[PDB]
Amino acid sequence: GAGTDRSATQVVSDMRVGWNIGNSLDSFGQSYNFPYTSLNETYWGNPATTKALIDEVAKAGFNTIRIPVSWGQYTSGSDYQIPDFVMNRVKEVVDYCIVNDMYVILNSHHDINSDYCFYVPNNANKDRSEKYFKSIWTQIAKEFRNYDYHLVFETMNEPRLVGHGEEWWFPRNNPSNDIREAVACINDYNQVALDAIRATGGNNATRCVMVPGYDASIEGCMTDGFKMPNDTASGRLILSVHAYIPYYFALASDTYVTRFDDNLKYDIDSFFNDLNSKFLSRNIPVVVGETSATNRNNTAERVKWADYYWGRAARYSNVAMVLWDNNIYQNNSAGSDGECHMYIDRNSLQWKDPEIISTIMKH
Repeated sequence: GAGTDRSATQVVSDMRVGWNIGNSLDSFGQSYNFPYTSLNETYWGNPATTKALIDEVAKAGFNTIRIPVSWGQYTSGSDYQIPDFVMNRVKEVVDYCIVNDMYVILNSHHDINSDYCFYVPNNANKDRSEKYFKSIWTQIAKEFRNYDYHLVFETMNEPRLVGHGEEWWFPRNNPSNDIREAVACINDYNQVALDAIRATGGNNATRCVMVPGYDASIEGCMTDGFKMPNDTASGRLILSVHAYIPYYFALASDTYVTRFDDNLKYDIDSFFNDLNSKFLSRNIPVVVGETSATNRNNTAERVKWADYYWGRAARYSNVAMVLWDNNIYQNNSAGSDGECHMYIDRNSLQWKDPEIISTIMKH
């Protein structure tokens, strides 16, 4: 019963390194089947999360778990009501982590995708989008109102225009009018979500909250139009950013590289220099909620990647990072697939490349 009397800096400072439960509760089905009346946790091929799994992740040295959840697909009625079988399960998984003295980041994940969007960052959809966020966050925050500062809320995942030319990228300094509209909409959606959480009172009056910009990318947050929402609490906001960098080494599936060349350290360096000048040096901590380098059968290179990434992050007390893990390991023989992010095999509970894990824990 420790309450939430800790600043965002004090929380992020005590986070060492995190691990995502990827392709689990974020798994979604098709909108014509809505609302789902049973869990899609195993829909994308992964075993339901066990205490045993979270225990091994803890034992490896992770003290933070990010739990991506796609809520929308289960909701019913005009107030987007979340069914108890969903809330109960989410609480089950949160508690696996909480009882191991771990930090937990709970979010809304694939509530947008190619199939159906529960929110859209444009003016035509502003009304239903804000209604969605207010509704789910009222419910989620009430469920977990009595959790201490270990539980952080992340308002949304990678808000964007789905199926748009600029869904996954735009130049921070030259936003199109569609992107400008999205950026402003996202500012307002973060505000609504934060207001919703705050309004339930109790520990939620002062819980730390993570908020992303467009795509949760460095562009989204660095672009001049991005705004941190207005809080009634002091120093309780954390910037959410996702950074699979360097892109061609870590994520690309077409034109990729397998070597972590010294030239690529510039990508990580500038990434942090940007975060530093705009956020970290202004006492706004940043959580890199997702990062990973896909398995291209290049373990030694991925060690170099991890060593540098975490070594570079280590100098910023108010930075913490979280590995993305989708429980998929095998790449083709070219190593071209950018979606092989297994670190621990969820079926055997064995680590795939312990050299990478050990290298992260050195920092």
